[PDB]
Amino acid sequence: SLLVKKYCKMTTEEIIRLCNDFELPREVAYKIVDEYNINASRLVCPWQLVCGLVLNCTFIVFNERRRKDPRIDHFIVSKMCSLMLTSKVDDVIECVKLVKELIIGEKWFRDLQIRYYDEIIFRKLGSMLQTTNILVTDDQYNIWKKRIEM
Amino acid sequence: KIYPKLHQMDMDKVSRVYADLRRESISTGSFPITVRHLESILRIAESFAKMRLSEFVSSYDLDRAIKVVVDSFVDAQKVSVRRQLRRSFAIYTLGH
Amino acid sequence: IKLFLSTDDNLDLSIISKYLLIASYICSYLEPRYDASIFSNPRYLQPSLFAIE
Repeated sequence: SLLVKKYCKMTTEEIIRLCNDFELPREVAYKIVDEYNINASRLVCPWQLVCGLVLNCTFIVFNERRRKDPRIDHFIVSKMCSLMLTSKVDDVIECVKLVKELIIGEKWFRDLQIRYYDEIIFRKLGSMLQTTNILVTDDQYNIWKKRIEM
Repeated sequence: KIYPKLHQMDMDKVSRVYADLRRESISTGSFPITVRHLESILRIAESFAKMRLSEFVSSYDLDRAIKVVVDSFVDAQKVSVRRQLRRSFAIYTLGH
Repeated sequence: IKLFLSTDDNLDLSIISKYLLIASYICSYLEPRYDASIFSNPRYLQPSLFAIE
């Protein structure tokens, strides 16, 4: 497995080739590469941050195709398994849930969800009716319900 | 008669050690690590293979050469720097 | 023998409170001009005054 390797000497054209396989424009591809340059140190596995950042932006950009065809979400997961030389489906879900917490409070991640504020206005004001990160999102439960029916 | 080589070695592990050692010496103001310190790790690792009469340096001799340079650089600083570098570089010293 | 060898005298701090007294002892017995070389007998006299920051 590629996620078990620690301290990998990644180049500058590796993240570009990996982002082109998921059909991503040049605007969202440069933001993922720039996030790795500033976070070169203070990491355990470089493959866990790259895989967690590419799959996080895939559901935001391709949000119009996931709602119409539920098979797009099940296909985008098996593709990353062959590139990472892994066979466990739990490692892919555990990787996209750790990088999302670190990118939940940035600037480039906010403009990506707007083009493709309602939740950040309650955390700073100290509201008791804010969206707690405990339960599963409503848009995620509808995808799993259709995946078990096919 | 016996000359050990550096075949089949973790090239990515040596690059991560020098990257974390040079980043800690700048923020703390310690001794700057140039390129001469990187070649000293291979010299100590080659000497460990000669003590075992082996012609190849395995992963056991590489982990012992890094601890020698780390112990010689951490103890060569101040008191506040010795108590800080011993906690960040404790992963490379404590081998599995 | 324990009644003549000595005078018999006469007869729970928090973690954050313990560390605050340690940093206050350094700022009151050391000059602030050399603080950028360690963290980056003067104890026999009166301590010096420092700032909150």
